[PDB]
Amino acid sequence: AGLRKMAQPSGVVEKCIVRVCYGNMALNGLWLGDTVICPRHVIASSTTSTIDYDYALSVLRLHNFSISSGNVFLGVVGVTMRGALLQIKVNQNNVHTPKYTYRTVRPGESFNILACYDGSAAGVYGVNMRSNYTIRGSFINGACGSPGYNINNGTVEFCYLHQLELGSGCHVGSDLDGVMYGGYEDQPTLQVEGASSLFTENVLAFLYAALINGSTWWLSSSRIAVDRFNEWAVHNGMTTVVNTDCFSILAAKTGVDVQRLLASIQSLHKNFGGKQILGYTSLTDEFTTGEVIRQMYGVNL
Amino acid sequence: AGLRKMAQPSGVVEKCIVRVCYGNMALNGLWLGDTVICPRHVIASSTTSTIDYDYALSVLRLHNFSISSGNVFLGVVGVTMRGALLQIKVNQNNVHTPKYTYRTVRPGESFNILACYDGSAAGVYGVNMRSNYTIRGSFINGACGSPGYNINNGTVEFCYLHQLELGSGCHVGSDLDGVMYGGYEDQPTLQVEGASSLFTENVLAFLYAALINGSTWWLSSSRIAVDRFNEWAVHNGMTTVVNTDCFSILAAKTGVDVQRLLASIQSLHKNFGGKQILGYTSLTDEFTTGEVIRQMYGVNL
Repeated sequence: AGLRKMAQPSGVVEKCIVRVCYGNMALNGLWLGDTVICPRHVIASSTTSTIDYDYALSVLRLHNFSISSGNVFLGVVGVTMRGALLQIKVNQNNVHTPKYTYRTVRPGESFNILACYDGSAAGVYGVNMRSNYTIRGSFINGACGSPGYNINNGTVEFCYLHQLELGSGCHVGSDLDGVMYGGYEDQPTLQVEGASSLFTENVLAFLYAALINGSTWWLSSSRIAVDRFNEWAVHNGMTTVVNTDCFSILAAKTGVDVQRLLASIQSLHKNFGGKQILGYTSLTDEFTTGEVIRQMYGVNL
Repeated sequence: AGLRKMAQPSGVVEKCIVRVCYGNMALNGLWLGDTVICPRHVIASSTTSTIDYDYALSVLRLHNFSISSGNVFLGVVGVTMRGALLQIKVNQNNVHTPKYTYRTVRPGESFNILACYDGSAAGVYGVNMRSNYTIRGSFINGACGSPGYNINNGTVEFCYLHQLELGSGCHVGSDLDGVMYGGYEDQPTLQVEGASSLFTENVLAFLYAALINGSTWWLSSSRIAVDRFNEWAVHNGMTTVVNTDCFSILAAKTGVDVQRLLASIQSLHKNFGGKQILGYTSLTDEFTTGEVIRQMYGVNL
């Protein structure tokens, strides 16, 4: 029973976390093999309304870098830059490097955040990439470099390195190829979050978990076809539906089709009335179909 | 910015999880030093029905215990029962045993759950102890023995060992001294759940966090005396507030007093009804004042 936004265990990722310092900057890096990865703004000036990374790199001294894993200092061999990241060759292999890949997360997808400060993990929590390519994180100053990832068995799948905070307080990172998510800039300017929509396919996922837990009071007696819901969605701040059938298992075990849930969704936005749905905004899109199926039955999506 | 129900990093605890098998039956155990601690229904009848634990115990053989830390089977030298736990002595001292301690949590306090299956960590998430000594967790079959803990500056503070799920989906565990939270029984017996009530203290903490984060639609134009609130609260499944102190810093920074928040809580109770507070269900009481101060300012108590 139960449904929790959870993280997967952080042990394997905690071992790769390092403290990178340069000039007036300190943040967190990822140490994999003999390369250390961190946000390039570690080499910026903290006082300019603007960062000239080209300048900053041109005039860089390797002996101004302070990088550590625990109390052990790693020696800087040299630096390369890619997108919003530095890739720092160091003189030591991290023996604790797990098997890993890189992936860029798509909107509506979940992953873990390991929130780091001074090169060590402080908290771990699950998030979901929003349609405006931000996440609703929890971060205070010094968090830059905090990694996001999923663990697929197996392999650590890195998807996020924490870069900045928008004016609304939601946050943005880059993938590990250095591409900023949503096209934002790694500049100290206060940038702005664009319009987002509840990710409908995840709302559906959430409803099924709720039925399965005996949350029923919201359940509509009526039903509504998929595209006719879609035309309502695009002008009601909710995303359209494409994955027809990742709900087959759920629909079958509840005997509640998708159209019925779509009807319930439409009813639920116009608000109430009653209260709880396990919790949970009543209408959250933080849970993917994969997640829900897993906490319901413990199975590879 | 941001507020997230998170977990502390689980690395130090993951290396203490083991598979505990008597026969026959299977669950998770905690391997500290040369002791394995696990729930005692591991020896109990494979589910039909009630457990005469003295009978089960008198008849027990140590070699009917297979205990695997991942790959290695541990060898059982002896066993002692404490409340609803078994403490099993083994051949070897868990090399990675952290500095630890036991503590029993009070209703309305938060801690971490490390959800284990087959003797190893699969998920981690933060919870808060409800006033009827249960927690709203996320477990499915195989989860018994999953530890709950707080990490206080290096020291792992063990406060919870998962024992059972009630008819409601509530979860019940014992402290690491074998004491069943809330007086429940580690029995396959039909069992009832006490009446709970939201911790107003925690709700306040949350609402103050919302303000600090510039979520301010929900905020009342009105005040209500603390006394008057307390009268209403006991008819509406909310705890009374009797100490104002722990909100001074927050009232300071926002300029907004608790009596104004109290009026807001009443108003939100008769629902709201359009959309989120920091991502949640208008209200939640899963956050303490300490939790909130911590994620806002990175500072304790």
